Amino acid sequence: GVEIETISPGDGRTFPKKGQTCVVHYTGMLQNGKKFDSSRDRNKPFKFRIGKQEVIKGFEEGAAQMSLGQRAKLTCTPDVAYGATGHPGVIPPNATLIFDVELLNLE
Amino acid sequence: LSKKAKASTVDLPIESVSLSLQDLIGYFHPPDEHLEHEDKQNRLRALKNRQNLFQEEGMINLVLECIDRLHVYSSAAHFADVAGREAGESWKSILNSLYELLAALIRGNRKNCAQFSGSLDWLISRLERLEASSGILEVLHCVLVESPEALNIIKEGHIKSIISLLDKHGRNHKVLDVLCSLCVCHGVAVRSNQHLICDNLLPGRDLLLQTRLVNHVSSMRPNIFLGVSEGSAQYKKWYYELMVDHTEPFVTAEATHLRVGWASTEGYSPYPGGGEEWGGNGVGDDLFSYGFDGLHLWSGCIARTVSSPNQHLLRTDDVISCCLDLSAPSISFRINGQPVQGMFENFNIDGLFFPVVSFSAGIKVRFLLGGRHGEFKFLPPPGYA
Amino acid sequence: ILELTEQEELLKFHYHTLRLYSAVCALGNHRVAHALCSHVDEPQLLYAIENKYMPGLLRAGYYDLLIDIHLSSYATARLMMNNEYIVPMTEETKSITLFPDENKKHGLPGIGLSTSLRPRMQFSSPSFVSISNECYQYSPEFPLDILKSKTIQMLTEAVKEGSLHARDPVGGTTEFLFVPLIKLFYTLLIMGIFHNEDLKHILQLIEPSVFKEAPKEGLLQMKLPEPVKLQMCLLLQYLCDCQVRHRIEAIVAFS
Amino acid sequence: KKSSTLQQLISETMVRWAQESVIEDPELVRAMFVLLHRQYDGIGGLVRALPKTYTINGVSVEDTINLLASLGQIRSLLSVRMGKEEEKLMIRGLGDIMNNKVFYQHPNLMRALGMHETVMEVMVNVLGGGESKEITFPKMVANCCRFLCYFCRISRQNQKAMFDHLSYLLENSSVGLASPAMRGSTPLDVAAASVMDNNELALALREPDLEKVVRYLAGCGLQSCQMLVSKGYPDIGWNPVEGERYLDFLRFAVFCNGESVEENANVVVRLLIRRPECFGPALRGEGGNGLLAAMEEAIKIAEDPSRDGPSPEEDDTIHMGNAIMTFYSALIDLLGRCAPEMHLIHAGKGEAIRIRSILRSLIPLGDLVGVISIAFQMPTIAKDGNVVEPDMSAGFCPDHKAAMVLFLDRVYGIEVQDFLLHLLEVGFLPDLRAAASLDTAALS
Amino acid sequence: NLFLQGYEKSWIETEEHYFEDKLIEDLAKPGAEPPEEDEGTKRVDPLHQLILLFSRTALTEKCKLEEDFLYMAYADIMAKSCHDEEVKSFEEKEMEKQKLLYQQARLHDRGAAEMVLQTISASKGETGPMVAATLKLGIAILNGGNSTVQQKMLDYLKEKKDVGFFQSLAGLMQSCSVLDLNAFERQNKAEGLGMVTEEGSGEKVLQDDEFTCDLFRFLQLLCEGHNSDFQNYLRTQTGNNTTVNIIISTVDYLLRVQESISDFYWYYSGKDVIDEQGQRNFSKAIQVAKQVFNTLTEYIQGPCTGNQQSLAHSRLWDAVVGFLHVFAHMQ
Repeated sequence: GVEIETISPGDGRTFPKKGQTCVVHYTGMLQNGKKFDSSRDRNKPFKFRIGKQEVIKGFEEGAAQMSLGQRAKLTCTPDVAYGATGHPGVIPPNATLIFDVELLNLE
Repeated sequence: LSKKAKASTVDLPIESVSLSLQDLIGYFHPPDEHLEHEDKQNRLRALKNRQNLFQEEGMINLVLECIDRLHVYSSAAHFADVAGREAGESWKSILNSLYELLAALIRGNRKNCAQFSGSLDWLISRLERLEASSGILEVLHCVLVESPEALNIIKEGHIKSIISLLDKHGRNHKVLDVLCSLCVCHGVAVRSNQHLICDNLLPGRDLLLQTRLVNHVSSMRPNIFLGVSEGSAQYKKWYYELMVDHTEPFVTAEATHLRVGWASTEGYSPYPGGGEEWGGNGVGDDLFSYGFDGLHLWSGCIARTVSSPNQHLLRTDDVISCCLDLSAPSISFRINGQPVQGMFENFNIDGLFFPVVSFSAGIKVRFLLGGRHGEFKFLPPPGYA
Repeated sequence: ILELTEQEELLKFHYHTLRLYSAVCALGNHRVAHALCSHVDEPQLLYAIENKYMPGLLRAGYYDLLIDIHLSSYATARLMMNNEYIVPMTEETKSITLFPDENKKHGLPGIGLSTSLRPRMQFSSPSFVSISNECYQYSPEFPLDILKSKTIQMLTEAVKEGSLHARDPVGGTTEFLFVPLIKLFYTLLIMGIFHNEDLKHILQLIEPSVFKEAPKEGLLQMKLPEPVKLQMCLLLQYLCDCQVRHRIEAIVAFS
Repeated sequence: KKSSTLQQLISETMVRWAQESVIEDPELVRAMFVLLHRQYDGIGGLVRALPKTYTINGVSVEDTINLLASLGQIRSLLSVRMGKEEEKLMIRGLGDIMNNKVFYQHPNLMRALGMHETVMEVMVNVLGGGESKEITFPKMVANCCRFLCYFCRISRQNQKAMFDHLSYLLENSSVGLASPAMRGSTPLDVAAASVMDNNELALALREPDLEKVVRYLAGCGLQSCQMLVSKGYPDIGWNPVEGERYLDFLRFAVFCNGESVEENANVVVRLLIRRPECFGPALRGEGGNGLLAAMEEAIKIAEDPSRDGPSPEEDDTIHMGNAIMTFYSALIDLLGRCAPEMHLIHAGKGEAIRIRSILRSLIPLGDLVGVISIAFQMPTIAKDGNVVEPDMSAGFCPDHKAAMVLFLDRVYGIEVQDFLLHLLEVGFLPDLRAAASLDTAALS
Repeated sequence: NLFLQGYEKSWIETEEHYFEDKLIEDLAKPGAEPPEEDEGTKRVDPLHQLILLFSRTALTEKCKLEEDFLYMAYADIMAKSCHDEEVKSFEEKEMEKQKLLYQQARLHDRGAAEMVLQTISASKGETGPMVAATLKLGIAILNGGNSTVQQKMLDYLKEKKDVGFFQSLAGLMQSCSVLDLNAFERQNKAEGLGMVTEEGSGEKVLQDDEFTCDLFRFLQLLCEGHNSDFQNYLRTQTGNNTTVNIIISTVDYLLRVQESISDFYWYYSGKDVIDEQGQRNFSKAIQVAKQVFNTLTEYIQGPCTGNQQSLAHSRLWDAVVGFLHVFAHMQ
């Protein structure tokens, strides 16, 4: 349920492995074009370990499919992103989220 | 009248009721601000005593009964049909005056606003109707600011009705003020109402005005103005190239903007058409320009993903070649010598066309317009001047 | 947004929208503050902070929204226990003295080694991709150093601008120029972000001659409006409270 | 030269502004003159600051930090209205505070931080919310009352600080007395803990407060329990469950450290005889069957399911018979404790003589002898051998007779050997024989 | 910790500095008024603004008079400024009287009398530190029988038609305390037990002797100097819709304090020696009774025939026949 449109190419050899923290700069957006989150806005890279169930799953598969240094557009369907309940106060119910994700570094 | 008795036989003190309501509004008029302190305090004391006596005699319920009996009739025309012409014209004014009197009776007095607690639920039930929206909203504001028990009474459905008032009646800052009063009362905040107001108003992003921090975008164009017309000596095919010497993907928090392509002018005036001079708009953000960002064909501020071998956002050392056939309206692109699989076709040819590029910051590009000015990295398509 | 200076209806509606944003996050609703960080983010806040052409009402609303969303809960926390003095009796506490040196001259208020127990700084980063709920504890993080530098730079410029009695203060009136900026400065001082040389510079701004370390007049003699005078009184009261706390610490050290 | 001091600078600028312009904003004038007064009364600054100054060693710093954070959370709950999640927040905060060792080691710091009045204010706000409508969030109220009682028991100075707020507590005495499993967690319990086992505090206790309590007891004796009849309990005229609580408070008020506070006992007896409705229907004096008849009828009621239970261990099923028995037992215990001391009665003080005479008139000897003569049901092993123990709180309790004995020995005086042997044979010997029979292993 | 508390209560409290005169003198100075841009009437001086704020706070309608730290601070400051407290000759006597007149002028020229009447009226007859400080300030500005201040207060009361002032005076009179022999016996048994109460002073007997003496010194100074018009006003408030007989209320309090003194005597009838606490209670109660008697004497002097008849028909004679017995036996 996650698609990858490559804005910028990556090395193509290095990918997120199990138990490895992936740092990314993401710019979350709704389909209508509005923005709800941006690690670039806070000027702090977002730091998460893949496969440890800490981020929305669709973002997780998108990052896993990404490669080092690659910049890609992650379209996350409502099932893989916040579901029918939606994130209260930010994400409306049954919302599809598109992210501009860049894999800054892999560790 | 409700028992369908004859209107002439029934007596309705229409004029005297309005005159007395004006008298009561004057009698409960709040003291004027510029008055001296002592006189102001005396008049507040008198108003407080008046409200106390009226509430003890139970005038609030009488006013509520009159308001209910007037709301029995849906519209001014309906009241004019069930009653006399004079009642028809006075229905709106009397109903507004009653709400003004209710607000005057409850305003500033804590005990009256506390006794209004039972009637909060009934009052909000008529918030949607236009003839009483302003008066009901004012009464609600007074009760909320004065009585904490009103905040206890207000429920999720009442908050949703107040919010839907914004959706149906448009933007009104008084509804926002009422919602603010709901959140905090006398230095005490209610977590339930805060959460409900947030979770119901904010996520939609359709009622409150939205904000974003957007980069400025500027457009550079050559002096040429090429167009197509019958019996006019212009070569319908044209070709030019642009190379990105340097580009920064993120100079600011927002992504950099770099689009290349053709643009047209409404009429024969040299001003580019359909776009504002300054702002965040660039090539393709109107139906007068046509752009290529490296991944999307931009026209009318709508982007479509166009395929291309090793498609990427326009980066350093990228040579973009633009094509224009005015014989059959068609704009084609070709990045690094290989063609992208997208075309702008059957667009308007009334006006003149010219090359244009849009950039925001950190952009370093060079026009290659052919001949002495620029030397084409790639060979122009056959017959393209 | 700067085009609203001439459209009164949208200006008023957006000012009330900003005040509603403040109200929903008022009194430490950390969850609602995290939610609001999406609608109004850090770059938007800072640009509203610094822009000189902003309408007065929007400027006043934005300086309050920033305070309420990011730095209000800790400000109230440290302000609530400002009258209690639990002083650990350790060596750095024993080192405290009433006067900085042998000469009996008062040191600059605030600057010094204070050992009294004090609430703990803690902020949670708002990330909506995260599914964790522990971030709803504490309030959203903000660049407290960039904010500090910007606040002092803006106040330094504002002192020079006001002395000139310029036709156009930022926001249209001297009140809109000063009172919200002074409010943000006071909030930062209450949080105690300012320290050492930075606090020395801001004290020199407040009054050069008196706080000159051991010309251009300060705010206390620059013919301020009454709304600004109240915030000046608040700042001076905080300075007096800092001196009282220093006295209490020195008494505990002597004991 | 320049002022060179913050004090002089403030004193100059405040006066300069005030004489420069007519300040119209009242808050500005107030702030300016408050600041000027602080400058001119700097020693007063230390006068206010020092009481709220405490010192701790290095080892307790972390625990003090955690307790200060918990107190900050509890104080922050004041600014918001009470709610379901606020209940969780308060309860976890108070649990943390009670677990902190500094809470025990430094009671003076705990008092100086004034958390005691903070919890009290939270109580006031929540009690005011839904005043007549029982108590919303009853568990949170129970937790606050438990914390306050424990704070009273920590130290005597804390107990004095608690007793300082007795008037409000008695104003809100009737909050959750009727509901069981709320017992030990009501404001009346906090009042009892504040005036518990402290002779100085018992002497300081005033007469109007006792009058308020006695009026509450009269209301309980006259009017039924509406919350219980709402649950479907049979409607009798008086309120035994709440009356027992109100009598227990008076017991703690009049009996301190083994002796009996004479000043409080005399006032309590006088009020209780000015309004005889508090004694209950058995001893109102008109149509009164008597204490022994009341006990027998209560045994019958407790054995019957229809009266003892509502039928549309106590919070689920308040036993009407046990409630009546414990009410009368508490009343008798209160009277016996209010009886004057034997040293004074032998010294011949007329007031002590008179109070003894009044109590003797109030309660006849034969009724007490009969109540003592009432026997106890013996739990029995079944044919399986498993012991069939009826709920002890359902029926006639040994403490019920313990109160009887206390009254008997403190008002009459066991001085006749014939009466001694009579009481022995009728009530004392059979119970001790029953204990002898129960001395078997399982029955032990 | 023990050292901190002892140091506080032994040194910091006992430290005394006399700044009130300097503060009031500075606050009364109009500073560079012509250089200041008035272009008309002079700006009210800072003391005038402070008094105006304190007056408006009282004039604002509230259900209760909220205790204000600013008011208890500045009221004591102004009272000390007014007072500024071997045999002095006539020159010294006259200089002191002239000094006190000017010191009282610095306040009553700026509405201090109106402020002290308004605070008492807004008290609604509730005893508190607010009204204790207000009464002390009133005594300060009326000390010596300041005819100008008496005239200002009487004129203000007449033109405002104020009934709350006299209602609050009455209510304060009923709220005033007397000897409580029951409390004395309870505290004595506590002392016999030996456990010193956390409140070591133990002045529950005669709760507020200073407040009672101040309340009655105020009323005596109000009629001081044979102010016959003000005495008649106190007896019957002519213009006001409802009147309160302050003369009768005063003698009612005198009767209550007489009964308290008589009971305390009768409790010490048997004991051979009066204990120190008994002597202190007698010392305070006798002073209170003396102040009430002097207040009544100032009521009835200046042959105020109305007051004379009102007290002649009052319960005064019972208090008189009681004090006669007390004096007959205590002598």
